[PDB]
Amino acid sequence: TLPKRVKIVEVGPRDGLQNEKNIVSTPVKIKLIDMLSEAGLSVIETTSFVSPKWVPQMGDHTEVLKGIQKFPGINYPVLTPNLKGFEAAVAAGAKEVVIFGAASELFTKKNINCSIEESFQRFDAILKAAQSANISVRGYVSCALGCPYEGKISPAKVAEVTKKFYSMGCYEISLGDTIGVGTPGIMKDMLSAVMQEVPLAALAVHCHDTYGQALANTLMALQMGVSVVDSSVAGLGGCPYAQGASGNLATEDLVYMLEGLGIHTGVNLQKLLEAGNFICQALNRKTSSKVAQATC
Amino acid sequence: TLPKRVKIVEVGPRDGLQNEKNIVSTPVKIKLIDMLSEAGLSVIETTSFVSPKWVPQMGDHTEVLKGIQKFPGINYPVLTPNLKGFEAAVAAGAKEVVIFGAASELFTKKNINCSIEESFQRFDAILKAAQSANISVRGYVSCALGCPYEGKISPAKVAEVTKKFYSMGCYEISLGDTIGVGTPGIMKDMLSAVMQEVPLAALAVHCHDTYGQALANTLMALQMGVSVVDSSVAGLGGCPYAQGASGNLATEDLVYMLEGLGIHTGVNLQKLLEAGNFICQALNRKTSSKVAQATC
Ligand SMILES: CC(C)(COP(=O)(O)OP(=O)(O)OC[C@H]1O[C@@H](n2cnc3c(N)ncnc32)[C@H](O)[C@@H]1OP(=O)(O)O)[C@@H](O)C(=O)NCCC(=O)NCCSC(=O)C[C@@H](O)CC(=O)O
Ligand SMILES: O=C(O)CC(O)CC(=O)O
Ligand SMILES: [Mg+2]
Ligand SMILES: [Mg+2]
Repeated sequence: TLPKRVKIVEVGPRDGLQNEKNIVSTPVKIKLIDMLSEAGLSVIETTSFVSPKWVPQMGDHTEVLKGIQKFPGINYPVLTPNLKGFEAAVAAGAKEVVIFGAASELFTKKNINCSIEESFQRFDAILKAAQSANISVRGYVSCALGCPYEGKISPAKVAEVTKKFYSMGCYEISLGDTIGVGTPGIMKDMLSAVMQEVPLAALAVHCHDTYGQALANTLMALQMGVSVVDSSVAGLGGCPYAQGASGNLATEDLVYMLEGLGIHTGVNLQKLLEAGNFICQALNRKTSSKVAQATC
Repeated sequence: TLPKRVKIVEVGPRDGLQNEKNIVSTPVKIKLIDMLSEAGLSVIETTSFVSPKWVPQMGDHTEVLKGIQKFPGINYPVLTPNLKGFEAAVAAGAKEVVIFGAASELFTKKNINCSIEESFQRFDAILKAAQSANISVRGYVSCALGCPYEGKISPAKVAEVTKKFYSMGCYEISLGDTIGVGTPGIMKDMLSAVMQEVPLAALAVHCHDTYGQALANTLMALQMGVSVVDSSVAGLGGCPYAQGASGNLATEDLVYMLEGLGIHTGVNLQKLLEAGNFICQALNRKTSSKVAQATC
């Protein structure tokens, strides 16, 4: 049955902003993160130390990590694609880093020319450098509920790659529905396989609402026992491998369900909707949070 | 657990259209229903024989029911408040009628003008005449998961009114979250008290997505046993009592879940999307269906 409390992992400033059409100034990014920190979130994905040549929406990763207020207890994990970035994150003050993989071969090759195993070496380097450095590492396993190339993905595979992630060092893995094509049935089947090899407390869910399935899939996870789920503020985000629809689950909409369920989150909805409205104006877009819409 | 098959009640032409700003021509409605019929739905709430005063978007109710094609095996229920409306439906050919109440006292006042027991008089009349004629009768219990005027609504109070409707002659009753403020836990409590008084086959759910909870509340109903749910085409409709936000559960996003769940619905999603695109343009709006947005 449902957990007494859930740790929400806010990805609005990295997963969300990275996949947004308009860009925002550094001071806006910092303001947004500061609002999210004050909103109550205990973990906020701050940026990604990635080569500006590739993803330029994150080019201010250095100045954004040193400019935000480090609230007591809150975590500000950053993405580090490679040793070089992980090196930049460290020297910039990061105390937890995130790495991303996939339970799909075609997806990995079309995004890094390396088979699913070839990708572990690279991560291995970071996980070795992070341990001696005493820095935590979170993992991402996309295509958990399906792939835009291979299509259906065997639960078995998702589990294999997650186990490899957990045993390799990651204290937590985010099983993500990158293209948002999963339905409660798949979430269940996928999670069942994973729980056999990886201890529940280390599991997280990252569902995109590309087809209106994010919340329902998330609920199924909670029923399975997962206690941590990712979400973007105003539903910011989006997937490059999915048409014009939406991206990440709307945090304001998740905490709403969680509160009706009497599940502790420690988040202040009102202060959160405020952060959502803020970033949305600075981005000249309309929120994708239904809760936010029913309040305006 | 989940049912093998689910009867989707399409309320786009009625619930969805009645709660929309821009009104439509009689021939558009007729084409929307005809298109829905082709999409595969087995029941399409056609219209409402109600005063053109209270709701004029439903004024063309007689000619509408008369002009729509009557696809074989597909039901076309119509709303009937007083006996005046019902005795006007049988004339127009109606084979099934929909009486509509609410567990909320304060709400009943504003919708059908009278109180709860004063609505049991009116309905008893309708259910009497309909039985000795073979005219099925469905009922709506608004505020099933709360009221916009009374706030919290008791699960037993909703079990009371549902029992009554079922004890008079309603072959089926639709419990609705008129303002979409429900969360899985509340749906589960409500459905529970109700299943004590009324059998499961006569139960249905009508969730609004104002707060983005509709599909999740629905899934709780499915896990609870219910096998017939209400939804509206392009997510047509709205919360007239709440801010200008989402209305009904998008029929397309619902069949997307059910199909991924391997549940039989009998609907051809491609044609459903077409009907959705048709009325959305007639209404000049954008679809609220996430699946439609992801489809192109
Ligand atoms: C007549 C009532 C008793 C009111 O009483 P009142 O108006 O005070 O006087 P009356 O003597 O009863 O007569 C009323 C006036 O109406 C005329 N009249 C009576 N019956 C009819 C009829 N069938 N068709 C046309 N006119 C009629 C009559 O000739 C007279 O008119 P004139 O020719 O002007 O002299 C009432 O039935 C009504 O008008 N109701 C309006 C309907 C409404 O608001 N429906 C919403 C859909 S439900 C939802 O969205 C939730 C669902 O989705 C679930 C979920 O998700 O939550
Ligand atoms: O969408 C995600 O969650 C992962 C990102 O696209 C990975 C990246 O660009 O580094
Ligand atoms: Mg993502
Ligand atoms: Mg309704």
